[PDB]
Amino acid sequence: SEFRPGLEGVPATLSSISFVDGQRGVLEYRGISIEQLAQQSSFLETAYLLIWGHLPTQQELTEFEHEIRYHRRIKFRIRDMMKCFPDSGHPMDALQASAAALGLFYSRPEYIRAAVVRLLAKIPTMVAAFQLIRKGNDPIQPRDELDYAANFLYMLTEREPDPVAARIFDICLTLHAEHTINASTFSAMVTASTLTDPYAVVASAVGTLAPNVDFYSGLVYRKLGIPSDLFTPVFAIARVAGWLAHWKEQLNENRIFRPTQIYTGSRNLDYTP
Amino acid sequence: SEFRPGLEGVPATLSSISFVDGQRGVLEYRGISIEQLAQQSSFLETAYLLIWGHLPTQQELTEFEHEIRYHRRIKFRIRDMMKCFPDSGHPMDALQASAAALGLFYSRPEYIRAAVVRLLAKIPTMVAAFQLIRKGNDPIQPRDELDYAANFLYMLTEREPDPVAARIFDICLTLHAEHTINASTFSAMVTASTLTDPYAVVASAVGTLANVDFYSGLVYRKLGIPSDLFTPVFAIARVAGWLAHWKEQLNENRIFRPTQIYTGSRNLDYTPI
Amino acid sequence: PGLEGVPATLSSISFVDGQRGVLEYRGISIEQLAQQSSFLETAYLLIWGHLPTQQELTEFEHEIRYHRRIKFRIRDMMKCFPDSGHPMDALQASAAALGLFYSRRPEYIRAAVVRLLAKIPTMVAAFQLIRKGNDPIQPRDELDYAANFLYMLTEREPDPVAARIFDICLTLHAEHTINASTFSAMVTASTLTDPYAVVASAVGTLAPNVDFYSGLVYRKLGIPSDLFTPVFAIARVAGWLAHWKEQLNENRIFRPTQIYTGSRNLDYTPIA
Amino acid sequence: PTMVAAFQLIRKGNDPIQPRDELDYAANFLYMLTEREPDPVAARIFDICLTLHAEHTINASTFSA
Repeated sequence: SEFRPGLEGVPATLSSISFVDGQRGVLEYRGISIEQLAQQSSFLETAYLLIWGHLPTQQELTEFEHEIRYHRRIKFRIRDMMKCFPDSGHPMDALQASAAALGLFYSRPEYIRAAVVRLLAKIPTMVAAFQLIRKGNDPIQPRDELDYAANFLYMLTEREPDPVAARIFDICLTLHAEHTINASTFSAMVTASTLTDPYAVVASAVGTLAPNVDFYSGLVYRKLGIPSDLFTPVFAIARVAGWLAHWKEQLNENRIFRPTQIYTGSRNLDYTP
Repeated sequence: SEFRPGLEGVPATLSSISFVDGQRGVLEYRGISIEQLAQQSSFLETAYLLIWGHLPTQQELTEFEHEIRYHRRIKFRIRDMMKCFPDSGHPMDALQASAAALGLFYSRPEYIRAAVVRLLAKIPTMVAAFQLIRKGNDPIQPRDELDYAANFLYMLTEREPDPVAARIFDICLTLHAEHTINASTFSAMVTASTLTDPYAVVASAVGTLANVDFYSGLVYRKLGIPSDLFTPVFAIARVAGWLAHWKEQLNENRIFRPTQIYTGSRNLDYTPI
Repeated sequence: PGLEGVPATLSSISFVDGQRGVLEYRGISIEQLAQQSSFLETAYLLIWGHLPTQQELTEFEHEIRYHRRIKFRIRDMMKCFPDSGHPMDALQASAAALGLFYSRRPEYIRAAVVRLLAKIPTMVAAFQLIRKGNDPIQPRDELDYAANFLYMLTEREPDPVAARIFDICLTLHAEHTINASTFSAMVTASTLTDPYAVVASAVGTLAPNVDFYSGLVYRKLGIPSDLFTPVFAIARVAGWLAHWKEQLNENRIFRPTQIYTGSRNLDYTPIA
Repeated sequence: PTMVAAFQLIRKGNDPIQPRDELDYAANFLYMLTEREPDPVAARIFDICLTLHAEHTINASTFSA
C-alpha cells in the first residue's frame, strides 16, 4: 500500500497542446518556437492555432475576423442590470456575476462554433463598462473602424491611440496566452467532465484564479495609462483562449473524477443527550 | 483503510495489576483501595503485594526485610571507577551509566528472586554517592540500625533526622509507586519482549524518563534536598512498578511487529559526479 | 495479539516489495548502488537525502579523518572493567557514558553525527586488546576506513582487495525497515532527547538465506568468533541516526491503552 | 619550555608530546607546541625577537630577586 500527499507527480490526462522542457528554455504552443510566433503574428492567429488544431488560409482568417467584429456590442437589459450593483464591490465579483448571468440569456455543430465567438467578443466591453459606471458617468460605445487592442484601449480612455502602442500591447498579449497544468486549469477540467456549457466552466475558473516577468509587466503597463485595480482582470482575457482549448478535448473522454480517502478519527460512540 | 496517529486509543496488552477510573476517583493496587493501604502499611509490604501477588504473612516478612539490608554494600572496584566521572554533568546521565554498569559484575530457578533484592537494595547508595563525589568529598557508609527512608536521609545529609520525618517520607514514597501504562512502561515492555535480563530494562527505562507537584515541591524542599535532585528521587519509588511488568511479559512469548506506509520516490539513476 | 498489521508512522526512507523481489535505499535499487559507491557517500544519502557535489564529499571525508583519536580519561576508565564480562555489555556502558563528556544541549546537529560516526570502532578494538592482556594500538593516518579498522584489530595491514570486499559487505546491511530494534529507537526518541541515549537503548534490545555467506567471508578475513554481533552494530548506526532526525519534526508522543481482567473491592489485612 | 608546553596540552584532554633530538631551540619549542615542523625563516625570526628582550635594569622584579 502506498500514498501521495497533495496529489503530486501523478499523471492526470494525455495532453497535446503545449510543451516546456526547462533545461535550456523551450516553450512552444502546438510545436513552434515562441519567437517565430512573437515577431510576425497577431492575436487571432495564435488563438485559431490553439483552439482548432492547425493554421488557417486567407479566406478563413478574414471570415473569422469579420464575424468577431460584428458581435462586440452589449444589449440594453444587461446595462439595466449592471446599473444596480453597489459602487463598492470589486472587479472579480463583477466578473463572476456577469459571466454567470450571461448564460440565462442565450443557452440551450453551430453549438460549438458560436459560444466561442460570444465569449471572445463581449468580455472587454463588460470590464470597461463597469469601470466607468463605478464613477458616476456613462458607458462609452464601440467604434467600427478600429482593431482589437486599440479599440479596447479607446473604450477605456476616450482618446484614440497611435499604431505603435497598439502593436506593442498586442504582442504583450501574445506572450501570456498558455501554460500547462496548474490549479485553475485542473478546476476547469474537473467542472467540464459532467458535460456542461462554457459559461459555468469559465465562472468557476475565474472563481479560483482570484528578474521575473513581473518587473517589466508592471512598468510597461503603468505607462500606457491603465489603473492599478485593473491589473489582474487584464490577465483574464489574454488567457481565455487556453481554457477553451481544454473544454474541447476533455469533452471527448467521457470519464468522471472521484478519488477516495483514508478515514482518521474517533470511532464507535453512543448518543449522550 | 484506516490510520491512527500515536497508536492513540489502540489496545495493546492485557493486565491484572492496577485499575483506574477518573469520573469518580478510583485507583486500585490489585483490588484494595489506596486509603486503607496508605493508612497502616509500608513500602516493602506493598512491594511484596504488587510483584508477587497476595498479602504476606509475618515469617516471610521478617525474612524479606532482613535480607534487603544485609545487602546494601558494594565493592571498591565500583567506587574506584565512580571517581573517573566528570564533575559538570547532570546526575541523571550518571544514574543511567551506573545502572548499566552493574551488569558486568553480576550476570548469568531462584534467579527471579535474587534480582529483585539486588535492584531494590542498591539504588539509593549510588545516587547519594554521586551527590557527594561531584563536589569533592568522600561518600558515607551505612549503619545496621536505621530504616529505609531514615537511612537514605542520613547518608545524604550526615545528620540524623527525627522519627516523624521518617514516617512522612515513607508515605511520600508509597504514593508514587504505580499508575497505568505510560511512555516509560511502554519502553520497558517492548524491550523485555525478547527475553533479556532486568538490568538492561532498567537502563532503557531511565533513559526514556528524562495537583500533586504543587505541594510535593514544598514538602521536599523543607527536608533539605537541592533542586538538581527532584527528578532522581521520583525514580527510586518508581522502579517497584517497572519490575512488575517485566515479570508479566514472560508468560506469553510473542514479539511486537507493526508496519508503515510510504510516500517517497520510485525508480531513479545514479548520476556520475 | 502482538501488534500485527497495524500503521504506526508515515516514512520515506526505504522501500521493499517481497513477492516480486526488490529493495531500495531512497529510490535506487541496491545492485546498482553496490558497484560504484563507497560507504560515507551512502551514509550522506541516508541522512540528508541528496547525493552531494565534489567539495562536500571532500570536506566530510576530512572531518571524519580528524576525529578518530581518544582522550586519556576514557582509556583510564576502561581499565577497571572485569575480565569476565560479555562484549555487548561493554558496548552499552561505553556508548552511554560517552554522553557525560560532550553534551551541550545546525550548530548542534552536525557535530554529534561526526563523533558518533568516528569513535565506535576504536572502542570495540581497544576492549578486545585490553581484555586479552595487552594495551591498545593507536590509529594510523594514511589508510582508509576498513583498512584502518583491520590494522587496529590485527596489526598486519591487509591487501587492498580485502579492504574493498569488506567495504561492500559493510554497505550490504545499513538499512532495513520496521523491526524491534528500530521501534525501540523511535519510542525512546519521541520525547525529544539527544542521540547518545537512543543508541544506548537500541543496542540494549538487539542482544539458503544470508546465514551461510556471512559466516565464511567473515571467518577468512581473520575475525574472532565472538565479535560477530558487535561488528554488525558498526554497520547499522547509520540507519538509526536518520530516524532520530525525522521523528523530531512530528512532536507528538506515544501512549497506547490496556484492557482489564482483575478482581475488585477486597478487604484489607496486612498480616495475611 | 617543556613544562609550559606539557601543561598547555594536558589542559585540553590530550597527552604531552616528546622532544626531538635533531632540531634547535626555537624551532623545537614551536614544534612541541604545534606538532608541525617549521621552515628555517620563522625559526630565525623568533630567535632574534627573543634576543632583544633578555635584559633591562632595576625595576620591581629584579629588586625582589
